[PDB]
Amino acid sequence: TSIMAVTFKDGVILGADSRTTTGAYIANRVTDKLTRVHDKIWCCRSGSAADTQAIADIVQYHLELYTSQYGTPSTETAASVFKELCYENKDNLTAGIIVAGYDDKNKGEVYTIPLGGSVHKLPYAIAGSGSTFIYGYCDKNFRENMSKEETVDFIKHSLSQAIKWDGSSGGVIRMVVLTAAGVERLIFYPDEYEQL
Amino acid sequence: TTIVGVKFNNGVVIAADTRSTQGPIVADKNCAKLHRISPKIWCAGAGTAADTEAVTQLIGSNIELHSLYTSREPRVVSALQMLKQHLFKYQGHIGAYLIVAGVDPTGSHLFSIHAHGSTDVGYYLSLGSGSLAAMAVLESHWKQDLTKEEAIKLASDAIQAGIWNDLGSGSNVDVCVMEIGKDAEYLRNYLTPNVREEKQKSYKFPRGTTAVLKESIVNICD
Amino acid sequence: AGYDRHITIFSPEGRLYQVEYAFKATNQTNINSLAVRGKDCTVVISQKKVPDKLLDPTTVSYIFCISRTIGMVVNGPIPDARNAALRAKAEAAEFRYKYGYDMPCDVLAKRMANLSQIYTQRAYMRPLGVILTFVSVDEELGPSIYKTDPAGYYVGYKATATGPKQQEITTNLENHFKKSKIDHINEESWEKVVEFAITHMIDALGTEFSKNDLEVGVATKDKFFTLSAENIEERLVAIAEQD
Amino acid sequence: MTDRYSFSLTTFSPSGKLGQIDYALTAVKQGVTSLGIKATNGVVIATEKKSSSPLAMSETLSKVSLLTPDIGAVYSGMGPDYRVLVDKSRKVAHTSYKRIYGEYPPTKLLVSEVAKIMQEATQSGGVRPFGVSLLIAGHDEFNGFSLYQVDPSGSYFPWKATAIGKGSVAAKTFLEKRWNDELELEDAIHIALLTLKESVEGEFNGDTIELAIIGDENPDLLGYTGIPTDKGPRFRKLTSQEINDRLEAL
Amino acid sequence: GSRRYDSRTTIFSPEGRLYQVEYALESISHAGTAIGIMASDGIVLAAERKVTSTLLEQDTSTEKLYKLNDKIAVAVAGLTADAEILINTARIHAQNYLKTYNEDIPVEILVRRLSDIKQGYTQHGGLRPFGVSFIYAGYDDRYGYQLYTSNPSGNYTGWKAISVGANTSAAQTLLQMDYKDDMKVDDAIELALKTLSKTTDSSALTYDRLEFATIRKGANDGEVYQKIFKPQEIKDILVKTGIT
Amino acid sequence: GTGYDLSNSVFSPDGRNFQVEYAVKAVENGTTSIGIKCNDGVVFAVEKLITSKLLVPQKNVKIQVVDRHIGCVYSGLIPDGRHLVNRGREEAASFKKLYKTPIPIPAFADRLGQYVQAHTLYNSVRPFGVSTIFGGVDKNGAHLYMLEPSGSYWGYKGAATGKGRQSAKAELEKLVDHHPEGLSAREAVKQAAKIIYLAHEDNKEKDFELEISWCSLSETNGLHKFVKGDLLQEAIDFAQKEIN
Amino acid sequence: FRNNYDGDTVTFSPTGRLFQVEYALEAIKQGSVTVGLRSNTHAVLVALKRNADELSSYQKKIIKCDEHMGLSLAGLAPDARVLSNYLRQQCNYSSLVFNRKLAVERAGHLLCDKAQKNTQSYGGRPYGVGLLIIGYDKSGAHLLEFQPSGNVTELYGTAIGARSQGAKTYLERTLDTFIKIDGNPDELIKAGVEAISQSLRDESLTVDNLSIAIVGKDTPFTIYDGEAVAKYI
Amino acid sequence: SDPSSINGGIVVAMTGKDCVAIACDLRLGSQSLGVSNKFEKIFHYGHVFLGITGLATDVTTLNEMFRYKTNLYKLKEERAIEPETFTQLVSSSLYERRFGPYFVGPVVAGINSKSGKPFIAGFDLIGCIDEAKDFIVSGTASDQLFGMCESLYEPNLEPEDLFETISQALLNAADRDALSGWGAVVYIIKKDEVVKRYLKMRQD
Ligand SMILES: *[C@@H](CS(C)(=O)=O)[C@H](Cc1ccc(CN)cc1)NC(=O)[C@H](CC(C)C)NC(=O)[C@H](CC(C)C)NC(=O)[C@H](Cc1ccccc1)N=[N+]=[N-]
Repeated sequence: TSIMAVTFKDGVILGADSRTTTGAYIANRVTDKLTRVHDKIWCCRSGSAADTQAIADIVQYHLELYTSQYGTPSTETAASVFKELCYENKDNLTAGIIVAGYDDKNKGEVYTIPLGGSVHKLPYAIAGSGSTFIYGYCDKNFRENMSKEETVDFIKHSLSQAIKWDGSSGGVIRMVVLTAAGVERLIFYPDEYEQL
Repeated sequence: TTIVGVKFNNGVVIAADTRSTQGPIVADKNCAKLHRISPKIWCAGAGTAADTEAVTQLIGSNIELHSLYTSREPRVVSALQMLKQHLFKYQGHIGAYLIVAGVDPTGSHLFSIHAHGSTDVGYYLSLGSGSLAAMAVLESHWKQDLTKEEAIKLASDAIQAGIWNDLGSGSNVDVCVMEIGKDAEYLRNYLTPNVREEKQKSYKFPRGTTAVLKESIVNICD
Repeated sequence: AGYDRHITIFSPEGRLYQVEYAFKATNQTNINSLAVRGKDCTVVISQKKVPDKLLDPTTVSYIFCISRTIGMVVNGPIPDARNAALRAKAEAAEFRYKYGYDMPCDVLAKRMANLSQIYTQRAYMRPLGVILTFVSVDEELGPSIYKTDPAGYYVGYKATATGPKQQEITTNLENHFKKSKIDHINEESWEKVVEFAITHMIDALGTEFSKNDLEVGVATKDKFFTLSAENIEERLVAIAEQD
Repeated sequence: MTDRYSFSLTTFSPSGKLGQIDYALTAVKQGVTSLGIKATNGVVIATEKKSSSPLAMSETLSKVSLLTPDIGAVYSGMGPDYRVLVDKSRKVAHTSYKRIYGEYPPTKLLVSEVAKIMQEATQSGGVRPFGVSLLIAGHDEFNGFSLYQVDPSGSYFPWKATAIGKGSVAAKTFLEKRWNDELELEDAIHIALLTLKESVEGEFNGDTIELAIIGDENPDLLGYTGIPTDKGPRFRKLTSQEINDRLEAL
Repeated sequence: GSRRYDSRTTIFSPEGRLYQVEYALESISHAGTAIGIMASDGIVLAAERKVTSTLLEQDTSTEKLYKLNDKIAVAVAGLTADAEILINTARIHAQNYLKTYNEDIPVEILVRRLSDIKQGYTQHGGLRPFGVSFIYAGYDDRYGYQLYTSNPSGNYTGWKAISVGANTSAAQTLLQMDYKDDMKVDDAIELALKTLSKTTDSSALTYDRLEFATIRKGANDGEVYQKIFKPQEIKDILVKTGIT
Repeated sequence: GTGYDLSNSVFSPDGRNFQVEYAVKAVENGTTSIGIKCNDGVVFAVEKLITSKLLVPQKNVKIQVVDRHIGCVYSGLIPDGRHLVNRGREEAASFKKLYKTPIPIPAFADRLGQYVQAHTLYNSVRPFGVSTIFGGVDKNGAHLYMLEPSGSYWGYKGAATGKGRQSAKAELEKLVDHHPEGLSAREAVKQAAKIIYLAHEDNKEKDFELEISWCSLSETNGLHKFVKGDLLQEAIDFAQKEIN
Repeated sequence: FRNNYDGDTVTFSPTGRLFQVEYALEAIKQGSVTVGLRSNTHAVLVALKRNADELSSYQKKIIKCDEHMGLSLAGLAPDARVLSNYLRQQCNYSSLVFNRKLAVERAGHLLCDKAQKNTQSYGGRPYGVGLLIIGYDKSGAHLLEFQPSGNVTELYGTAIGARSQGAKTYLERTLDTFIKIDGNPDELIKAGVEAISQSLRDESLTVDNLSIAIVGKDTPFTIYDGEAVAKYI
Repeated sequence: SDPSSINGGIVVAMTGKDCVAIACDLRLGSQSLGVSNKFEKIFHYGHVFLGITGLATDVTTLNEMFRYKTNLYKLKEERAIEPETFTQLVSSSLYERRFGPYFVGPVVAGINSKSGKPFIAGFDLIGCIDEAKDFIVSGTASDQLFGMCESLYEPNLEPEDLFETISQALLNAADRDALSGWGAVVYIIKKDEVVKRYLKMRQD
């Protein structure tokens, strides 16, 4: 698994591979790891598929009930609900979740939640088994307030290297763009990103 | 076990083998692995057979009650959500690996559920001990926009691959076709390529071969 | 013996007085509301009355956004209205989590009516003195109006009205559908369906409205929303350029 | 908070009468007339759809409900009390039977389960009895066709033909004249429409009348093909058109 | 609070009586008459059906005579729904005993347990008592043929011949007049039919208004057999006894 | 008949809850308290009836803080008001624990509203004998609310409850008409002092103490703070000047 | 009127009164008189103990809650035991968990909230005792008056019980005098003895009749009885 | 260690022409030590027969449980239970103890009273239904029984011929198992009559 979320000039873009493995076998090569919890709040899932799917479903339930009573929640609020489930059930969960959402006032925000259940607000975050191989690359190539074109290229080049070295990662590169304009789905095929 | 699921242009088809085993010993040579959750939502089981049977019947019972409460046709997403939340609750101890398919007012669906609660969505799926043999055929012959007849042929070829190449699978091929506009057709023993040849000798014993000590008539009527 | 009118037990006549008095509490607000179905939309109009000058008009509301798709207008006291609103929102979120799809308008109506039935049978829970009208564009049934009462009774409507002057609005709508022969308002845009509902509100009640006198809720495909004072003002200008 | 009504709300009076049951039966008598007739090859249950408003859609309110694919029910009295009993009857058919024996309960046992729920509403603390009487019609392999009447007390008795509600006294007398042990299903439906006409004041058509039958298996209503043992539900609700066709031969 | 509406079902009267028990017995005194008679070679259970119509299905009907065990049966007088609650628990207790000891439950133990449940609603709970009176007909290898009766108070007694329900005073006088210790079952069947026919509030005693059951140890078997009489079997015995 | 006013959850023939209306009488008997919504905050003020010279001045604080941005003031049964604030403090802490952000004022208003409404549903509980004026600054502007014993609450430009609510509401209505652009936080503190002094004529027999609190975006950083020292005396002098 | 609405505490009257609370307040006026008063350094409780017979003991009125806090009772003694025991636990909780001496103001808030819970729920009765809590915390000396209604008020001086108005009128007049008695415990006690004597009518305060307690700047809460109060008579 | 190998024993069921047969051994043991030669493993409730293998304490318990349940069934339904219905009853009862199972291998045999159709069914310890048309085997010599039945069995055997088939399948399978044998009993079940026969076999 190789997942990342990067904030930029117009908002935030989430990126992920499509490989879920049971050992050396690829059970699904077209997996969608970019999960919606709210209209303009999305998450990246890593670790146990059963754990991350159950957590994301509970958060989506909480934010829907939040919207019915108090209106549109903030990205920090959505990260807090994720954190509350991850921290309180830390002994039984294996979940690495990056929360990324767009606000009109706060622009783009990224919150990473590692295994322990802590919250970390960052300009960009990388997680998963394949992220270890791109720590050096992402730190040297990341700039703040990049354009949509630049950010897509940054994530596309980073995840391509993460897929190249990590066996647990592979398939297609999926992207979700979060701006004031709306929500955009992007997909990049092996024949494109492998030769970057 | 070997079970598959293939989506076509106007619906979804699921297929299975008919071999039930107790370790290396075949218990049932012709068992039904294609179960029914609701009239138009069918399920294929893999792993612990008692777990797959009971989890299908429990959700199937609750789906029927939900259908009568809402006055609506059962949805595949409902069966999927109720199965995954039940399986996640037991931390994977209920060893039920299922391929769930069906048609509803929203369209045709195909999902796969694992014992721990994780779910997947695709156009072609396979589970069981012959999952890899079946997937190999699916990855070689699958194309987008298949016809009903092409989907049945592809799913049947995938099960055959599991029958011939996997030891945990054999005997017959069971198929269930679910089209959007029509009733679901369950094809029990769609193919029978494993008929046991006529025995070389009849082993009918002559009457009086077995030694008997005592004989009595059992009372059944109260 | 005379406590049959105090708790929810049967009277010698086979009646339940506490349920009957709960019906009488629904008209305490002196507010009239109507619901109509369009070609692909559902609209609710409700009277907005702000007597005290010290009140914030933006906080005075009897129309609630239950979910993304479902909206609810209430006839009765506001404390009992918000009690039913919070519960309906909780039931809507739970249904989606458990069954994977958005709760239909008629299903939520049945659920709230079943809860009202419990207060009719069990002694310790008093009935809520409110009438709830649920509106949405269902993904299977289309435009829908479903109304629940303190008795636990619920049914679907082509169009409905609730309040002290309910009968005047009801007969006004009845006569229109006898004339049009159809069970809905044959109009493409929701704006004109809102215009229809306001026009027939004026004709039945015999009273003119300003932008602050009305409260409008519109339900469309995959969304329910409420109109602002300026959105109603635009709707009131259009009906004025006809009479 | 907390239910402090732990005592019975229905108690024995000096005369030996259970007041709340008697008053619940009074509420049934005020309700719209519903009837049931058992034929040789089926059972029919019918009622009037008393529309509270012409703006209200009568289709969205079903007074006749399916309990199991072979068992149906109709009522007279309080609508809301019936709806919750149907939900409980459908669930108890699964929890107390189907999840144990892999098959649907026989008519007599499901009726016995419904009667138990209604009995508890008479004795348990802080509740009133159900203000409804039910007519449950069904079929099972070993008993054939049967019809039962369940009262607010929880008492149930089998019927060849009966009616409950407003003009139940006048309807039962008419049913006694027309019923015989050689009636076919179509004959029973014909008598049902004749008996219900006397109770109906206003319009008498397929839109104002609700009728359902327990007869032959319906393979077209099963939803699937392949299993020979599964032949479809015996419960079938007649459409507005199916009623109107039989009203012309009245 | 809720104290206002409390009827207080479990309180003593100034005379030392239990209001709800007394009123529940008053309720049963209007229900159909049930008679049990013990003979030397068996027990006879007879019951009169309260309220009958022409369209009432009798073949599938069972309101007063219930089977608890293969050796024990009951006659019901009072609320039919309240009876079935107690009848179900009695069937469970009988099976619990059989699972524990691998023997059929002695008649008295089953009667006492049901009577203790009836007693419970008399002392605690704040709930109304069961408006039901039972007549227990049963057999065990200790006392042989046994006939018991239990009422809402939770009190049970043994009998040679007993009647519960309507017109008990009239029925008990008729039974005490014609009963002898050396009676046969066929004589006891006749006595039960004669006593009911004389205490009937209706015009004539017909088969469609009767429920009949006998518990006999068949001489050509050696085991106890229960026989709940069918509508035709009641119709036959009604003619033979001289009632027609 | 009668007796509909004895139990809490009971509806009267005219669809009224008398026990709730009886709780309103306890509020009307209580001390007068007000709330003024200004251009970027809210100002709370309360009368403090000095019973005797033995009462230590500036000690018996009536106005209470919920979280760090909400201020609460109530009229009637003081212990009932404290119970409601305790619930609100738990309710605010529960919101912040799960959602990180401090609870919005309209969100907090419903939480108290649902809790007070709950005490009108059962006969085992008594309705609150307090009308609570509360509010503060959140994500989008300032809010002012007044909660009734029935559970009913609304948003207010100016709120008043207690002994001299009529005199206060009259003075609050004068401000809304003369200031359509919006009163300032500095002016609202001075004006709140005047309204309390003018509404004190309904209780002019006893001497009183003035207590003011405010929560403004520019003045107190959106945090609830008590008016103390020079600003308090400045407000007292402004009121004592315009009382004559 | 009153008879229909005084059955339980859960019921309001048409005028908006709670009669079961008001009846509980009547239990205080039946009880023996006790006086509380303070300065800027010390706080004193002077309590008149009541005997049943001349052979009976004079029942104790003052209870120690902590080394810096205590209270005097008027009304039902077992109700005072429950409330003082609760206050003992709250003072103990603050010292064990926070290493902090519980504020006298906060102690009054806790007694207010506990008494309130008995006035809103069915089945419960209001406490039938009035309490006068004295204490020396980080903000100096304090005196509080507790009422069964839940109302707690901070005061310079006060008296509760039978004929307590006589002592209360005295303290309201002597206000400017006893507030300045700083650094002298003996003069503050004598001011309380002069206060409690204003409520006397039946007898004169004797040796085994008088009960005095004091807490202050360098004085832990100590109760004086019998021989120790002889120099104040 | 294995609760299915402490006591030993085997059960086999076979279908014929309008008839079913169920057979079991009589051995009750404690590891290597033989305890009893009278422990019958086949029970009946009405016309439905049930053979149970595995842990003997559970064999006795389940028999007492199903006697308990079929008796209450007969009182409510007013009829005897059918083999198909009883099969589902066993299945649901065993799964009720999913995470604390009875260490058993139940076998249902009988003929439907209404249709006259022969019926046999098998279960694992947690209630999975094995519904075969030919034969059902269970016990410590299940592998031996599978080999015997697969070879000797032929469809539509007459009651007299089916007896010879099931008896020889049981006897030769038990002789290859150390924990099985010590006498045997065969039931021949027909629509009208049921014959019980004790077999003469090795006692080692
Ligand atoms: C194929 C699954 S696989 C693991 O990929 O080979 C079949 C699936 C199947 C599904 C539904 C039906 C219809 N009822 C039949 C078959 N699975 C099996 O054959 C399993 C394989 C296991 C997981 C190794 N076998 C069984 O379930 C058998 C059932 C027989 C008696 C019909 N039972 C078992 O093996 C039990 C496992 C177990 C052991 C201890 C505790 C709980 C369970 N053992 N036994 N007996």
